[PDB]
Amino acid sequence: VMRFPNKAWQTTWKVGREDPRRLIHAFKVGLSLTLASLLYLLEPLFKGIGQSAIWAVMTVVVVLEFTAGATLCKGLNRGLGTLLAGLLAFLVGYIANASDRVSQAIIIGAAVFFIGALATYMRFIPYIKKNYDYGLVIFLLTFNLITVSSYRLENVLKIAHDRVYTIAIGCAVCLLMSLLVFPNWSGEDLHNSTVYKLEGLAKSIEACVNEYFYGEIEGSGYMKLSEDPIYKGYKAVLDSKSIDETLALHASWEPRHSRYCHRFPWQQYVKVGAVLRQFGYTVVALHGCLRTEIQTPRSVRAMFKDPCIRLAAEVSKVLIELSNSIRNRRHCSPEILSDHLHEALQDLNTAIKSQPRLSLRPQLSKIAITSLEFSEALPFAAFASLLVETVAKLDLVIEEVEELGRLACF
Amino acid sequence: VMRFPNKAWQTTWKVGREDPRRLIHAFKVGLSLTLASLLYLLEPLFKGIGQSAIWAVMTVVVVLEFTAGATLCKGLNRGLGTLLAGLLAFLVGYIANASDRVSQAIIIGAAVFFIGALATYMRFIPYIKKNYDYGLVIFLLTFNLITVSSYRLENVLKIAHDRVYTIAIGCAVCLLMSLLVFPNWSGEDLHNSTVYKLEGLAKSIEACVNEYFYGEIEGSGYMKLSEDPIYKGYKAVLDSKSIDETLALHASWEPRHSRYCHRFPWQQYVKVGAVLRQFGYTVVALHGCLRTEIQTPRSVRAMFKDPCIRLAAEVSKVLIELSNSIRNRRHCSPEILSDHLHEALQDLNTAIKSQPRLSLRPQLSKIAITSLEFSEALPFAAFASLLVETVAKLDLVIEEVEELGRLACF
Repeated sequence: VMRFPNKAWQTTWKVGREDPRRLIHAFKVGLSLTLASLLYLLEPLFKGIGQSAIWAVMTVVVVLEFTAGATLCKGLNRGLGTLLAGLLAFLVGYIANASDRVSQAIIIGAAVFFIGALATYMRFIPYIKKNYDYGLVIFLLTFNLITVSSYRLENVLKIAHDRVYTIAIGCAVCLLMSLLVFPNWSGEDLHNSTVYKLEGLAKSIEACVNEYFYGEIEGSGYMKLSEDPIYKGYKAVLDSKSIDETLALHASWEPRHSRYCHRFPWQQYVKVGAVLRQFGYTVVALHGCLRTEIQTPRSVRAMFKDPCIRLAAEVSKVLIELSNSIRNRRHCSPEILSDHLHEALQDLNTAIKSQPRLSLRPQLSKIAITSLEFSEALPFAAFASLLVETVAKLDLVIEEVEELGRLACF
Repeated sequence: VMRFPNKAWQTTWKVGREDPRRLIHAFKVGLSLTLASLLYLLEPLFKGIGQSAIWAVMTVVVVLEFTAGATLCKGLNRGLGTLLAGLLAFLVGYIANASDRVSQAIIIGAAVFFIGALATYMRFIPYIKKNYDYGLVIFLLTFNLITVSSYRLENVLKIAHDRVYTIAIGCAVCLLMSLLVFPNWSGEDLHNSTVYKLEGLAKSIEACVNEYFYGEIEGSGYMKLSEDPIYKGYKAVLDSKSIDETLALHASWEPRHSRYCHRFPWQQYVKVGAVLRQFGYTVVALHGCLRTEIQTPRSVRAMFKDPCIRLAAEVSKVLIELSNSIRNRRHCSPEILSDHLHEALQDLNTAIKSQPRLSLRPQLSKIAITSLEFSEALPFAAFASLLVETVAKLDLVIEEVEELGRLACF
């Protein structure tokens, strides 16, 4: 326990060093909250609206999002959600307070119940559970907080359309401190997520072909994929579907057209993200192939250290020449795929041709498998087939990235 | 657009048919919200606390969670979060209102700012972004809503420790309508997530070995993995890490010991979930192997339709005999791994022995690969190696599930 809190300093700097913007965004949100709350003192003038200041702070806490685009997409989304909920609440309240006491009680109760049922239900729907989840958490909260105002009085509507002015001051501070201070344009954050994916995926292929051929120690059963920086690299391409999707959305939903880009192509980046997702499924197949129970003997696995190491180096070289292409906004070399790549594949083909033979509770199945003369190099043949499928996927990725370029300025 | 809303009826029943409990939980949350809000009318007696009723409703909306365990884990978590935030706010308020006007303004502003900075920052930390995210969203909201009370008056503390009684009525309704009405004990929801994983994974292996050998049509490049029910099966084992982790937590955090289970083993289920995650990485390697660009010829792929189909059938049979074992609470047959499995592997080995040879913009790399005489059956060799690694992983899964049984009553 002594080292738990201080050890946080190591978790905290990862957030710090991995990305410095998060610090700037935190200081943003802070200065925004404080500037909005400072309605505390300014009430004596400026129309005496300082009493409702809290709402400005809450608005900054709900609308302001890290990516200046996101703080506008969800901004408008939470806004209509709350406006729709408020309209429904005002409706149920006007229909309420209309019949006698027990009548209004039954109507309010049935409305709140029906609504909450529907609300949690929709919460279960996985279309609006991870995204637009705020669409029903806010919906329900606003609706109940307005149904409670129904009972009190109707001058509450007056005071609400008054305090809308300060909720607007809060929204304006959010908009400003998100777009015109040190914005994090989500578009151009999906213009760098791609280069990160490509760089990390090249790193992952190189590191995979290394930890297999110059094996740390051949035996598998050491730990979870998470600890090794290889998973650090290809888990992104594993799960970035939603990330890239929401990024492309927010970006398309961002105002800046100073790109001097004929047509804002923030969908082609999702195309490239999908191609990379497929390439990453392949790389994950690789990393699995290096942690199998039935494993090829190191010795028999040595005669190939020559060809596939070079082949993986060429795969990573082409992937990195693509990563430089999205980052520096230039189309790839026509001959990106090298004569060196084809030479490496020729060499690997030859290698395949040369020598073409190709208390404790113990594991019963492994014994069965290895007792059978299933080719000892069969796992390696699987590895090599996966590596060659990687080489093939390279062309698909190249075509998609070049279409991307042609789509953007590039 | 005409068919968009009605087509929701198809999205809605999936939630309905996939699991009926969600309906019962929705009606729970609804009856709870309404019963709490019904403080509206009961104020004339019962100590006249009906004015703050809203807070009971909000408490039911925040604490009540689908899994009776979760509504207690996050319940206590959100509670100390809000208590800590309230303590910090009362501190900054007492230190506030202590110096003169501009002094209190500067202190309140610096406190709110510093706090929001820290809060959004911590929000970025991915330890408390997906889980305990409510730990900082609530933290910040409560802290600001208490800093706004600081300015008003100190009798607010009186009224707050009064309205704590009705927030307690709300919490009690949540606790009751979550534990003693139709509870969804999260533990025993991680006792069925396992059987679902195993059943679906057997289905996935069978369906994979089928869509390759009796290929729909061999060519790949049809669509995203998501549409085919195979991804429906193995994406769970892909991403269930966090799901199983939080489930085991909540379960360990559940009160019922009527299990008559010597020791509540809600970690061994996570062990089994990890073994299944590895098995599922292998199955994902398979499904990749059936959607490769470089693909084995169907003809050359026919001579093996005999052995691996039987081998995959035996893999799925053993996986399903395990799924029945966790579901019916009995240890597996000592000889779960069949003589039929070993016979299938012998046959596949023989098969490997027999015939041991083993405007449009066109894709340049594929041409290079297939022009080279890389073995046409090399992709199939990779497929077979993956299938045999599956057979091997079977023993690991068997050992983990049997340890599980021995851990629980079983």
